[PDB]
Amino acid sequence: QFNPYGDNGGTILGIAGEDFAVLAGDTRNITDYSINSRYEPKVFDCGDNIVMSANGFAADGDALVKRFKNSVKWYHFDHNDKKLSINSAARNIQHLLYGKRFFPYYVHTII
Amino acid sequence: MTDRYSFSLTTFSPSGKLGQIDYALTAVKQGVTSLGIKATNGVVIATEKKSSSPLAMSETLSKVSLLTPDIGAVYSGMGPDYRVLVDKSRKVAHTSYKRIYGEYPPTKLLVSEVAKIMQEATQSGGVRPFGVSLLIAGHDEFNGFSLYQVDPSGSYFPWKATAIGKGSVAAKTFLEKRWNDELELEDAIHIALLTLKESVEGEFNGDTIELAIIGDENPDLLGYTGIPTDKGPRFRKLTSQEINDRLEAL
Amino acid sequence: MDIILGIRVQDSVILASSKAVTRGISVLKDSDDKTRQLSPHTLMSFAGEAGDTVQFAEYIQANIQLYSIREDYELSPQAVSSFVRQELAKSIRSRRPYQVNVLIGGYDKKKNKPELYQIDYLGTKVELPYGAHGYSGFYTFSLLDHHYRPDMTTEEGLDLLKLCVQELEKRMPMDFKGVIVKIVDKDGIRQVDDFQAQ
Amino acid sequence: FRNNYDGDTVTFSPTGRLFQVEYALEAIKQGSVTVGLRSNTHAVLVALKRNADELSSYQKKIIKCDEHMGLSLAGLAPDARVLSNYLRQQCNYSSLVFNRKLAVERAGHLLCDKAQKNTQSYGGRPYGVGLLIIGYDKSGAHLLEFQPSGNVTELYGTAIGARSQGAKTYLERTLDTFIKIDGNPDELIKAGVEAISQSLRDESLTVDNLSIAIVGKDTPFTIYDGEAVAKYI
Amino acid sequence: DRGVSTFSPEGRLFQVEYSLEAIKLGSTAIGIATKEGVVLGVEKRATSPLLESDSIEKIVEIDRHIGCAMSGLTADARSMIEHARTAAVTHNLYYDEDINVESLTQSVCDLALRFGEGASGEERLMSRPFGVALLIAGHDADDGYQLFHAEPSGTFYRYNAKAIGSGSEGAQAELLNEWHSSLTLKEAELLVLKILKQVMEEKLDENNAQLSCITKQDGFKIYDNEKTAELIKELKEKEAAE
Amino acid sequence: GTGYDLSNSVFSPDGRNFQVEYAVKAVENGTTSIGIKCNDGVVFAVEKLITSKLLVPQKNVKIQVVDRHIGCVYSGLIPDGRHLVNRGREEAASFKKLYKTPIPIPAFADRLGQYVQAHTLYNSVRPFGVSTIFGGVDKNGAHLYMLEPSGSYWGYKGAATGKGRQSAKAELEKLVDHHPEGLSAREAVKQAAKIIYLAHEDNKEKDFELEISWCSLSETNGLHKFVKGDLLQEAIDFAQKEIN
Amino acid sequence: GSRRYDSRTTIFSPEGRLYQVEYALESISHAGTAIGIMASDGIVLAAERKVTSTLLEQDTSTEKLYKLNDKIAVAVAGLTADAEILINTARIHAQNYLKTYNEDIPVEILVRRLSDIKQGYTQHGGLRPFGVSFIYAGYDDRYGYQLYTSNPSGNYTGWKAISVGANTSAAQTLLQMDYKDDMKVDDAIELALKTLSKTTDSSALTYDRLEFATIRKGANDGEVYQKIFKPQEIKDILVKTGIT
Amino acid sequence: AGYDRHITIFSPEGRLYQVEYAFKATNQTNINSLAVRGKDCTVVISQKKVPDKLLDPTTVSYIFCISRTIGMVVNGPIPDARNAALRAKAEAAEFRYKYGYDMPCDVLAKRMANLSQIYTQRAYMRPLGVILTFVSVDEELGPSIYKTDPAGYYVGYKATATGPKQQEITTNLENHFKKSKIDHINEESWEKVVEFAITHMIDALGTEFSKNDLEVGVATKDKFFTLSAENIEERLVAIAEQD
Amino acid sequence: GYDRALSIFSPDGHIFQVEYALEAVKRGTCAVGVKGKNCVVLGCERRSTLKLQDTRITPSKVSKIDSHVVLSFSGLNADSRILIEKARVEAQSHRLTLEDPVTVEYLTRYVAGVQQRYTQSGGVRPFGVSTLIAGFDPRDDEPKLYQTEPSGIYSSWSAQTIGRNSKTVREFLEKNYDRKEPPATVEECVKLTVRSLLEVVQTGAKNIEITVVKPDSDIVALSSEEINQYVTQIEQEKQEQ
Repeated sequence: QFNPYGDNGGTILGIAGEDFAVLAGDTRNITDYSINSRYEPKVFDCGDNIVMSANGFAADGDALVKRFKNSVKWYHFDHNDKKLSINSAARNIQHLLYGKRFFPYYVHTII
Repeated sequence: MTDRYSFSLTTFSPSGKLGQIDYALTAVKQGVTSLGIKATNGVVIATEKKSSSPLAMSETLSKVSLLTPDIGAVYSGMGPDYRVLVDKSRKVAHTSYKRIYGEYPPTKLLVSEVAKIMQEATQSGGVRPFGVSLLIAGHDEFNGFSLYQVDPSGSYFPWKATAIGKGSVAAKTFLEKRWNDELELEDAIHIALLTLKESVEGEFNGDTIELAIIGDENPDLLGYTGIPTDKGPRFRKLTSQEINDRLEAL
Repeated sequence: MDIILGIRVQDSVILASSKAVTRGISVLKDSDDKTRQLSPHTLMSFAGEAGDTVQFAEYIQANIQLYSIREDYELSPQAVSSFVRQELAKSIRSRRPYQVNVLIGGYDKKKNKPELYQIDYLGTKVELPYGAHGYSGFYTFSLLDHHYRPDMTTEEGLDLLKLCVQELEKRMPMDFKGVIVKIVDKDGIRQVDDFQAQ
Repeated sequence: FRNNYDGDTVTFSPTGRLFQVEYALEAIKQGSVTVGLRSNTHAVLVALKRNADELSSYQKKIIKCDEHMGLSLAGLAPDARVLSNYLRQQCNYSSLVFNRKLAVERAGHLLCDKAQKNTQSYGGRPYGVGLLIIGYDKSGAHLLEFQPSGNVTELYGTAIGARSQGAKTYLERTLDTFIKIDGNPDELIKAGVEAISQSLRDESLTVDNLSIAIVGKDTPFTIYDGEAVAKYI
Repeated sequence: DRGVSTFSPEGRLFQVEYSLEAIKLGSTAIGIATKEGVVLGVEKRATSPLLESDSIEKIVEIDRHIGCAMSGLTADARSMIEHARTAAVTHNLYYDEDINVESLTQSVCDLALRFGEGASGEERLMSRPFGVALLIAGHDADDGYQLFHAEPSGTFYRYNAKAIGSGSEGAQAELLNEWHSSLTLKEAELLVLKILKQVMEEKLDENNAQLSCITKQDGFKIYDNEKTAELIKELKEKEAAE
Repeated sequence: GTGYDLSNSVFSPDGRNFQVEYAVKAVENGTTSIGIKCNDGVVFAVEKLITSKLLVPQKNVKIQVVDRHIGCVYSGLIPDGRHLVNRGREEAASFKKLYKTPIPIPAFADRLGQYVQAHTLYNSVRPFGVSTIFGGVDKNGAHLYMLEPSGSYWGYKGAATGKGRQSAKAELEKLVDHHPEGLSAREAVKQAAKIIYLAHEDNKEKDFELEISWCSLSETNGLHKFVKGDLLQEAIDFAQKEIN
Repeated sequence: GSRRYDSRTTIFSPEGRLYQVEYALESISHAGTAIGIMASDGIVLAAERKVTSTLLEQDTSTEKLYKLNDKIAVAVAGLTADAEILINTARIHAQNYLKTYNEDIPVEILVRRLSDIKQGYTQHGGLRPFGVSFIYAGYDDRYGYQLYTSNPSGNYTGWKAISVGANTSAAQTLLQMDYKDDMKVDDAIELALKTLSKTTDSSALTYDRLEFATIRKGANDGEVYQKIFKPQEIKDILVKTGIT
Repeated sequence: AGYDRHITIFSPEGRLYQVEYAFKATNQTNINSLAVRGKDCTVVISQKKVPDKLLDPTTVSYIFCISRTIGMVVNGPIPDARNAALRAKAEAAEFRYKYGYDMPCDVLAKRMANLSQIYTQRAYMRPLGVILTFVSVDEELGPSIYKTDPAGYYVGYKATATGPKQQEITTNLENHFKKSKIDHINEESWEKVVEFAITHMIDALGTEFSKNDLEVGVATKDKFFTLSAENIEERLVAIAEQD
Repeated sequence: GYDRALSIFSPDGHIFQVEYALEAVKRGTCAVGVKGKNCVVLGCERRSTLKLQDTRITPSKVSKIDSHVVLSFSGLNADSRILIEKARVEAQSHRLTLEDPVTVEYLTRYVAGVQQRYTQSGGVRPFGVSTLIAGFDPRDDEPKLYQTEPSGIYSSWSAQTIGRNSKTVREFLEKNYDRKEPPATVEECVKLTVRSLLEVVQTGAKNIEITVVKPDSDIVALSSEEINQYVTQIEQEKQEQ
């Protein structure tokens, strides 16, 4: 039978300083015991000073990031270029994710 | 696109008349005369095949149609409206009855069904009433023989004898004289031919007269044998030749 | 499952319903009232699937009350039950059927007689002197079969019931935390607030 | 005459006209003026925002459809909102699905096709707003003029609205001059404001009144309002 | 007949224009935007002394930072309010923040032209335009105190002050002189209360007129009669003082 | 009575559909465009009115290609033309998707034909405000067509429509008699450049821009291409020469 | 578009009346008269067959008295066909109720349901109302014998005796004159016939032009029974009442 | 009130004007045609008139090939004719798929007539201004001619004519059959039937035809085809040597 | 599929269908309602165009939406039925999801919304009805009286009337209803109601019906005589002067 999911490994880490924050991640992408790429960025800059990464199943991870970035773009459109506060981005992300509650984005995301 | 005519095209006028029903009836009064006579052991319906050209093949156009093996119809008014009503009638005869009870509908019900179809074209959105009136004749086991008339309004009534179209008034009158409750089928067919002769201008023979009856069961027309309860249709359309033989003794 | 008992005496219907509500490992409540009042003279007790149980009962109640307001009349118990059967009979062939069993006890102000109706989630209705759903019948039917008489007074019914509840508390594997009894008669529905030691 | 052929867009006049549309085209000239012009490196939109009362805002007339495309409206605000929004999606679709910035020439095609549908089917109504679309794509700077009739045309410059013909003449002359203001946005804008004034008469473009937008080679479509445009008055 | 979304030879939409007429017949409503808050005032205008005057709701809360006044066919605004309240709450659910005043307004105006008999562009079912105008006032961190006027046209304007209703053109010109970028809430309150008094048919008391405002600190509040009563008095005095 | 010309699908007492005829009026009021069928293909050309100097030269293209081998040009309500092409393109994709082979010109014409005819059956829609000259090369030869708002269409040796439609037709009839053996791709290109220059007289008040395209089994490999640069300028000269 | 031919069957007159309803009501006035009289021990329905012939088969006929249930029957005035549509849906409602509650549908509940349908065609749909008025004669164990009436408007009311169709005014007066609460079915039958006999527009009043029905509770039984008189039975009851 | 002439509702006289005017449109082309039945074939002649010189003569036809067996000629505007032609081809293809045998000429006519009957009753659909003549050599009935109009009426003929000069052709034919006493051309080859057809077409219209003034279709057992200019010419030359 | 805009604006800014709907209300029989200090009373008149009715069954003017709220109306009867049903359902629905019966203001706000919706939806005409809704919010004793009209507008009154000659009877109430001292008695409240109705009913013992609503679902309708005794003592207050 067809399995819609996969695991591309990798690991990420986010640490919030006092007047800064960092989000890092290895750049390896794998499938089973093979290496797909030794360099495939996983942490992204989405604008409004927000960095996000969706680790897990790369296809789902990309869809989410792409969908969120585009979410930001429309925020500016629908709200007079207002800056998307991180707390607001998060709430937004929650809805993005829960929207597929019955066919989940197989990723653990951090911003 | 999309039928945007979702409102009635037949409405009430101040005098309380339903224009279209009326006009349709008018269109019917212009149709070629057709009649029906009920005897004690049968029913006869007949009309005139008004060939719209001598090049046309009168046969390739029946005004007398079989709805069920025991029910026949005929009309006066717009031929095309009649033809589609016949298809709808034959179909509903199956969908709303045969495919449920395993037997053909009884005359009154089938008639009732056709009448429903017509009623709708009188109130549904974006349509005009049928421009015809039919005379349906049939026979069912618990009601025997019957003859009904159906109007564009959707109204229908049972008759002993009656005529519709062009010379209906004259014909109805001639029928009231000759009709009695002890008539035999042949007697009726005779009366039928006579009444029709008045409404016929040109040639009057079995090639210009379409006539069919509802009488005994016709095993010879069933097409198979081995089922005692299946004896054949009570609806038989007369042949050009059969008409003439009775015209000689007119 | 929960206990759902019913007995039709001379001039009333008695409904005994367990008070326990277990959810997995613990007993969340010991005072659950597994019943709804459909009309001033009709009562329905119910037992079954976690959510369906109350939802169905409340759905049925809302409909009877609406009918009462519209016609300013109280449907007969017989009618109310036929309505309820049909609702269950539909639910049975739907995507997700209601898993509820019910007992409908009412006093027909017109025939001036009490009536007890038993209906399972399949839409199986039957009228009886006394009834029970699920396993309850197994422990109490031999008792009722024995001691039942159509002319029992309401007091005689509560005694026969009390006997049944004791047998249930003895031979049945689970602690259903006692019952709550209710009487439906020519004067409405009242609750026997004292069955903890009658 | 007209009285019987202007009841809805689905009807042709005996001469072959579509009054409902022409009537639409009219809501345009009744709107405030706006101007557009481009060099080989930039395209500018100078729009005159209009106020209802002296206590009202001067309604926004420039909308950003993407990082490389935007337009100015003249006529029914709601309609521009609809059309610009649709243009925002078509741009978005192109980027998302093909990772390709949408061609300004193609945006025109789209808009044209959208407006056309509202001129052949019963029950609808033509859009009552004119639009000027500028953008810098893979083939340089672009300026487009959209008319509710569904007519889009590419130009070096133009203007629409009340007294539009004023600035339109100015530009038709100042052409050989501005089509060469490459490398200097400040000048193109100054020229865009010198054209928009060619259609003044009432007042004189003030700070909170004026509105300008620009896009080009190394400049993402951006809107300048108020004090931001002060250095142009 | 003629389409409900037809254009006049001058390029106007009949249904919208005729709409604007019904509105001119509504009870007067005024709003003033100061740097200390926005004031909204309306003319109750009961049609009989038997009608309980406080059951006349023409000033409603959209959210704690947004409120609005209506003028014209008031029943027509019920769904507009519902939609507005829903948009503000929804925006909050999705973004954990306050919907910007302009956005709430723009959202409301999107319904405006959603009328017709099968207009090509989506599915705009609504036989006619709303017969009511709205003054939406509120505050948000990006543009502070704001006052908006929403029409059935679908377009909306921002004003420093604005009056809609029967005495609109009159009261407006009045505002033209009275308004300045340094007004204080107290001043605006009195001012609104004053113009109402001029354009109103009845003698303005605290039972046929209603005030309210919206400040960053306490949000949108509707002044109870007693609080208004004294503002009426405070008005009478400062006028009888010259 | 009257009113027979207010609704679309309404037959007037003499059997005409006035709304369609009124549509034709918008067609005549438009720019002229033509088509010339040569010995192995077709050429399309259209007049473009220069409202002013602000119009970027060569930009606002008007001829459209359907699929890879069909060329379309129309006169009248430009937007209505595009719409028809859009439908044409869909109709063509559908056909190639099921049959693999790209859509034959005759077939493509009926597709456009049936669709246009359709807009004359209900009063809920307006007829097409354009005439379309289109064609291309297929399994068996070249084909040229012209479609009327009534949805009517036929195959042509040459075709023209728009403001200067009569000048053209005349010029075309000439070419037809003087070349019973069939003109050539190369020839038709200039020839067309001429006929537009002449036909432009009925509009000599405004300056214009010529646009030509062609589809030739031998000159373009059966694909529809635009005449640009040299070959274009060469035929513009040939015109400016015989116009005097 | 289509808006042109729309009669707008559901709008208010400047006076606040419903055009189509009023006109339907007018149509109804030209219909054969029907009478309903309720006694202490029963209900009587009588109606005059509009237009007949010598050849009209009367035994096999029914155009004014219809059986909806075993306890509810109606007398029709207006469009026969329109009535049949309503009648059938009425019969369905009755059976749905029976299946749902296992009790016969209470007369008023059925009358309301049907009136609500009529009222619908009054407020939306752009369709014409049904040209029909009904007199409902039924019995239920809550109000016993009942008599109702409904018209195109969708309004209904209860009566001791009432009429619909032609000359309602004249009939309503004759009934209001000889009617008495403590009546008896036999008494009502007689009054019914007299009333029609004096409000006809035809020569005399023969059986062949009548339909008769009664809902009694036949003492020797304890239950309700509907009786649609046969031609011969109407002929009889006609001689005894002294109308030969 | 005057709208009872724009849509297909009844006129107070019980008439349908739109249907009438539609009949009018059938002559808009000013073309006459006729069909006759052979001993085992069916032929239909129709005038071919090409005004514009810029037209490609080969594409100007009003004769259609509905199925391998059914042929149809249309009297009326080309767009409506083509609309009717497409639908008919579709209907005939589907019938085969669903019922396992070739759709009979008469049935197809009935089907097309029923569809027209509808535009006659439903208000949003306008009638098609055309008259359709279907011909073939039905496997059960033999040579057949069935024609339908905008009224939704249809019937079978021994022979028939349609167009502005319908009456002359009809009476011309009417005559020939009163004389021959049979209901068909008693010829063996369709070629002579086509010749008889063209001959009478001439007597009635009183006109001479060249190989490009006519259009001919022939239906035979299992096939319906249309002659070419040259096929026609060969026909014209034959009737020359006789007159 | 019918969606023709029947309620639309006219040049002067009016919506004639809503306008004409009101006209249908005027034509309807008079209805009145007055609130006391511990009750609300609803009075309605009975036409006499035709009298030979069956008072038992024939539908009566005051209807219960719930055990604690009633609704009376003026205008097209058939239309009033639709609104009533819709209200009775929304009543049961509200009890079902909020676990508390509707307030009078709510139930009213609902009905009004329904009427309003019908003023701007395609293929539908407005309700030719106006209504008076009265009752007591659950667990409250303060009486409530509201009124709605075709336009969809609603509000509360101390006393109000709708229908024919409502113009008249309203005046009576305006100079006979003191807010300072509303009918402190169920009796003196029903009287004040009868009085107002007599200004228009013109001798109609059988042409006047009164329904009294008290706190906690106490709703009763008077009988001919009970009212007959009120009418009687009122024509004595007049005669003794």
